[PDB]
Amino acid sequence: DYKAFDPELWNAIDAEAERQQNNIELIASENVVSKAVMAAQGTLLTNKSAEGYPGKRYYGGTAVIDVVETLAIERAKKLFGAKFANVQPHSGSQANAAVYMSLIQPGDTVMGMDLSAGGHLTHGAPVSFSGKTYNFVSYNVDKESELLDYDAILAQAKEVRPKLIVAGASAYSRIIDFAKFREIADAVGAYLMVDMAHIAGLVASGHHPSPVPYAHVTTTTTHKTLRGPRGGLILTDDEDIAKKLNSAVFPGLQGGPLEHVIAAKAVALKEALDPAFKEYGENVIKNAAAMADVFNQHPDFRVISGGTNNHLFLVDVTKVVENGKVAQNVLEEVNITLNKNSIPYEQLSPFKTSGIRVGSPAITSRGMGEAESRQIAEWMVEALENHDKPEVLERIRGDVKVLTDAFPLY
Amino acid sequence: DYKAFDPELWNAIDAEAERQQNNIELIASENVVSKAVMAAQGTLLTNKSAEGYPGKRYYGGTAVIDVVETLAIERAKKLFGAKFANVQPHSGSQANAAVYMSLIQPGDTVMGMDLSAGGHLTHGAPVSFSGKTYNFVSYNVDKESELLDYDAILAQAKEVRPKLIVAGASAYSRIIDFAKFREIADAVGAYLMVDMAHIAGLVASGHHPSPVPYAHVTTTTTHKTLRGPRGGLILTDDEDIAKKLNSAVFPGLQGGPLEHVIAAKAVALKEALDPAFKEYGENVIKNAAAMADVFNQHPDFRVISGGTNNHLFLVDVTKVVENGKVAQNVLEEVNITLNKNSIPYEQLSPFKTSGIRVGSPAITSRGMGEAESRQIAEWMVEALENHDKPEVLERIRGDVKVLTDAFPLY
Ligand SMILES: *[C@H](N[C@H](C(=O)O)[C@@H](C)O)c1c(COP(=O)(O)O)cnc(C)c1O
Ligand SMILES: *[C@H](N[C@H](C(=O)O)[C@@H](C)O)c1c(COP(=O)(O)O)cnc(C)c1O
Ligand code: NA
Repeated sequence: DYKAFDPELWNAIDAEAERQQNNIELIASENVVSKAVMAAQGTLLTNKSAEGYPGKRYYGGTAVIDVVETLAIERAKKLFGAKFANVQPHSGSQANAAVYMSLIQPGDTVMGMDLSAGGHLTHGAPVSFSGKTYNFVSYNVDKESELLDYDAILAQAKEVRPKLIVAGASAYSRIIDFAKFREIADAVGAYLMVDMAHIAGLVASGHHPSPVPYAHVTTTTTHKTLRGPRGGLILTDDEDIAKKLNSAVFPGLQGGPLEHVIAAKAVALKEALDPAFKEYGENVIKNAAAMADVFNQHPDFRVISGGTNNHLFLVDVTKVVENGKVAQNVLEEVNITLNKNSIPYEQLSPFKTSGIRVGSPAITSRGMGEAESRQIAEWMVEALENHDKPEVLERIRGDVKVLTDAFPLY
Repeated sequence: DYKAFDPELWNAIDAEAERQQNNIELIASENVVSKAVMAAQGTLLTNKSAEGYPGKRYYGGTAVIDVVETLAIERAKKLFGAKFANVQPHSGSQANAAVYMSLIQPGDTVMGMDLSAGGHLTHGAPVSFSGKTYNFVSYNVDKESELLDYDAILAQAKEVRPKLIVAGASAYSRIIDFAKFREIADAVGAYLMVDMAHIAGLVASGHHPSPVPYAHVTTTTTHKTLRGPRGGLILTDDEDIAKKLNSAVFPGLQGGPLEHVIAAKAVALKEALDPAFKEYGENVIKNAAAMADVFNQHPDFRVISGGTNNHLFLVDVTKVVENGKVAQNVLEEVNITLNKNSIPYEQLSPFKTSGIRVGSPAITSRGMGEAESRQIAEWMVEALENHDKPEVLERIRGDVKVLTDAFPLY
């Protein structure tokens, strides 16, 4: 029994297992993976150096590795309807770096969604390799509707003439029109890359239209709504782009891939291919709308864009508490975790923000329904309204514990 | 029961466990990690997004994650004697990229060891981001001795004027003088980076001199001789460099770290801090030298630099078989896996090579000693000498199964 050797590490792991059980997880990026996904990434596949690609490895004794990686590739292709897939990127960020490396050059102009409106760090932040290598120029949402305006974006693309347009977001509640993004790209001879990290599970379940037919390349995390292990994935229908993508991932950016994690990708993709996964996506949408509807109806809260068609939404909380940061800290005291989040045209410090971001996937994976989602959102309103009344927080904490005890994590 | 849901995947994982058991693994980069290491990266730590650093995370619910990551940081600093450690890099390649991003700017001149004498792809290959982003100039070993010639490297550095010198290798058998590399760097006003991936377990065991007091920045994999999970690690004594490295890893190059893998790093680093790790390192050295001695004494084979003072060595096989690829294929027939390898000043195609690379770490971790290591190298000589006699290969394959049955993998 190995755990007696290292009690400080194994006690910390027991403490994190207890924190996840005793926590209402509303961070829109989080999920609860299956025991099968965890077991695959705890295998002796970690021992094998798999530099290269199936049948084209730097080393031998890789014929079983090749079967595992090919299952992950074949499942990604089947699940997303893509002719090519690369399952080696270590993360979403590495996936994105490989696509930029394949399609554009340093100094090339790129349009990505503004970081205040849900663009990722890797879509042009100045502190990211993305903004350091490439000239990123943001598009935003409409100032009043807080929706993407495909006319304003086309007009801006004709001025900017980007080599590449990046679509996809971390904090956008509405359906992104990939057919329109491809039209905008075509009108200026740009590539279109879609980073579907937040929405890949909903793409896989049928609850969000797929970018895969419209983007020259689609990137995603295997984690978030897809409910996989942490890692990246790249999809394309173009055979010449596929060759470039493969070279960019290895030996361009990475070395040996994590074949234990790729086994876990292959596990998670077979789960998403199952009819049960459609049911998962349905509850994800229902649960998110139920929570959004509680803030919509309360007069002291505005849901950004007025609602959600996906797993998440933002709330301006500044009427009820000073900033998103305070909202986060308060809800932490009743064992509800979400994050402070900038809202569109954020006016406060990015360290404070006006917003909270809420998602349904993790509570949905714990088997919660619209009733429990509505209930969680009522608790959130009540904790924020009573942020200075310690014995009200005390009481919500107790009510939360009855709910978590009722929906065991594992 | 989860295995019943996906037999194709779980059959392949069971087959890799049995393949690792029934094969003699001599790939110098491979090892057999502990049950504790595999179990740690199979935990529900994969469900927690930990963007940022301990005490300074993007999201809440990270209090326990911070204890796990801080354990990995403190155990790295203690084991390698460094004032700072970063345990987030997904891989050795991502570690190296963050160091270049910290110390130099695109187009700067870098010296790195020649890919034929053991330099990694990330040490300037033109197919790597390293050779595409930076102006790499390679240094070699001496043609006659096959040893690093620190006077010749000094004279080249004074001509080339690098901003950065990278030392460390994947096919060099002799003790590196890190004090000499830092004297060379200081003589030309360059940074010294040491990638100690191959030798890190021998630096930990006390069998190889540490680069940590001499390199501005030390990179490593947590896998290979250190016997950790697949990932990377960065060390420095310089507080200003540490702040740059941290910002380069995240948000510079990566997003969210793999905290389940970081738990596994913490497990491995505590294993390497144990007095039994010194005995491992001693057996690694003795077992590699017992294999090298078989090839040294045999007239048809030559060991690159005449032997080894670490875990690996290279053998020119071209008097017995056409090329290293042939030698790798023949040994695979008798369930011995190693890799063809370029030898210094390699004349054949890089796809063929003159050489094989042999390491001791995997067989040492299985409990094998010097008598087993010698028997293994006698079987390699016999199989290469008798490559065209199927009845000989059949017999060695049967003798190899008696040896693997006697030293079970787990
Ligand atoms: C995930 N980013 C999440 C989010 O949900 O806000 C937080 C953790 O930043 C993400 C990624 C992540 O790539 P990683 O695996 O390197 O961390 C990439 N792309 C998008 C769109 C995204 O939401
Ligand atoms: C590992 N290179 C080895 C080798 O043994 O030849 C094989 C596995 O390519 C290695 C790395 C690898 O980084 P990774 O985690 O990105 O694959 C980095 N640096 C050195 C010196 C090294 O040997
Ligand atoms: Na190592």
